[PDB]
Amino acid sequence: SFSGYLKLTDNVYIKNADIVEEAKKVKPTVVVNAANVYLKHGGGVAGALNKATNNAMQVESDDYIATNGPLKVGGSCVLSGHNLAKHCLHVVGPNVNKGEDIQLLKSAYENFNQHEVLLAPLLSAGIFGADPIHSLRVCVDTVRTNVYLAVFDKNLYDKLVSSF
Repeated sequence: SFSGYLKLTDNVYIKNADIVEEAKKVKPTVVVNAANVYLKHGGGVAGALNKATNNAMQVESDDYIATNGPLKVGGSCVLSGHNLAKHCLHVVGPNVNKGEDIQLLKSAYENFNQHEVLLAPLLSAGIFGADPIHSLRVCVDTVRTNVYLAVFDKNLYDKLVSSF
């Protein structure tokens, strides 16, 4: 199961780890992707997870979008986890760089409550432009299921832990 995590609360755990490497090691039931509404997995966590699937995540996602249209900001969909997990929960946090309402971050985290345990990144962090300290606080105050957060950047991980 999950190893090396620091316990933040009853249900939230955190580790300085590459979520792709973490997923390959653990093969969790659910890995969360930091998705956009078009499921275009170009960069950040999405680009890295998709590259690890040899683009199979993108091919599956394009078919999903062709059938269903785009997701909502704050919404999600469950697709295959490919070689990374049983399932991938594609969750769209607001992208502050695209001018999206930061209050949609709580709605985005609410999607995690439909899964008993998840491996996840901090939503709206990284290239999505939100403050990761704020994302962690919203995560802790919204998610009630067991969430194992992988924070790629060591300096950010230390700042998140030391300021919690």
